[PDB]
Amino acid sequence: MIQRTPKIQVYSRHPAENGKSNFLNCYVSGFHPSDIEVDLLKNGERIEKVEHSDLSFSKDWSFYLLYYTEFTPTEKDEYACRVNHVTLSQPKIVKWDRDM
Amino acid sequence: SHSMRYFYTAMSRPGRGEPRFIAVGYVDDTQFVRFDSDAASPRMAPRAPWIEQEGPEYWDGETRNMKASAQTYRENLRIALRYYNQSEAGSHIIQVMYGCDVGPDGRLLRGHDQSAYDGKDYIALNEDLSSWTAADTAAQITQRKWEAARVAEQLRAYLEGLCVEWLRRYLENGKETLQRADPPKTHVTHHPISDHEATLRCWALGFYPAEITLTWQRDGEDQTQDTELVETRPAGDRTFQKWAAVVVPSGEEQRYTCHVQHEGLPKPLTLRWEP
Amino acid sequence: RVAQLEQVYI
Ligand SMILES: Nc1nc(NC2CC2)c2ncn([C@H]3C=C[C@@H](CO)C3)c2n1
Repeated sequence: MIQRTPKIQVYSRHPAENGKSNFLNCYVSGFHPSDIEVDLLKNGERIEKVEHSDLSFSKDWSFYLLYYTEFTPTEKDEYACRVNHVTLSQPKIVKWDRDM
Repeated sequence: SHSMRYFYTAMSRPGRGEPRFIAVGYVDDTQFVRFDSDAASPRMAPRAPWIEQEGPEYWDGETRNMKASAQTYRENLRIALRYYNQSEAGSHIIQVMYGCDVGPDGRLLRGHDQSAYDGKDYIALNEDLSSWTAADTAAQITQRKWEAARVAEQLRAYLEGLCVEWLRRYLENGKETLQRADPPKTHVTHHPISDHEATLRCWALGFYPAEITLTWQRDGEDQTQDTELVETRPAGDRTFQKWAAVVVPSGEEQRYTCHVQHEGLPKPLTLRWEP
Repeated sequence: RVAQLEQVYI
């Protein structure tokens, strides 16, 4: 019956340069229980090739995972991470901001 | 000082097959092995370059131990249902973390073994490595069984023996990464929010280990209470990222300094926005 | 290397 909602950060592995290959990350942490659905979006649509790290947890027992995929940022393409979890009334979408 | 830690998660899923068992191992902030019962051919697998040199006896042996642990944890989920009078229809989770810490000379500093059931503390091996702290009535049942079966002595033998021995081996084999701090690459960005205010963001990228301090000062006065500081996050390449931001009145930007403290930096680092 | 304890039931 313990429940904790995920913390979400979306960001790139390296500082973004348009036309330069990179990795798009979505780091989800602080959640319980462990079932979680994470999608990376390009212009609102689900990216197919997404990998993730092995489920682990922090000292307070909350879980964390990193979802990632190779991508090439451009000026106009929008990226985001969409997360669903038992604690969430609707899936949460966090937009990628190259400045964050 | 250094540590080895293993993290096991066992999760039941009624009407979705047998419980999932996932185990990961770390040396310090570096993951080096994984086991997932939902992988195509379940086996302990390398996750750091310096463990890849391990031979077949290592991988076969760890895989055998992981498979046996998965079976034991599946039984433990069943036992927990009995202890707590819970239904077979709910999903439940066992989490266990254990391992050893050594000092710079390689001697055991401390051993660890603690667990949670459904996110609540269950039972933990005390620092004396000879007694248990049980959180509730259910865990007290386990405590008594474990005292009877001399479980603490067996775990103590591991923590003082094999755990320390292999941690030392891993630290030597991976010394070029595990014992060589990676300093952050740093920079300050500037983003106007209006004609009257701007965000200054101080970046620390590609550092290892994860421990770092990132602070803003105004006129040499600490601004921690007005700073947005994100949680340290994995870059995806075994290093870490963090940033700290302040919103400042336009015209004050050159009065603000970002201060970075990290093991990989010889001295405290101070940065400003360079227009 | 992981702990090698035999059938540790709770
Ligand atoms: N604290 C604790 N709780 C456990 N189980 C609980 C919470 C239901 C637990 N199960 C096994 N171990 C140790 C024995 C061997 C090591 C690897 O498995 C760990 C355990 N330690």
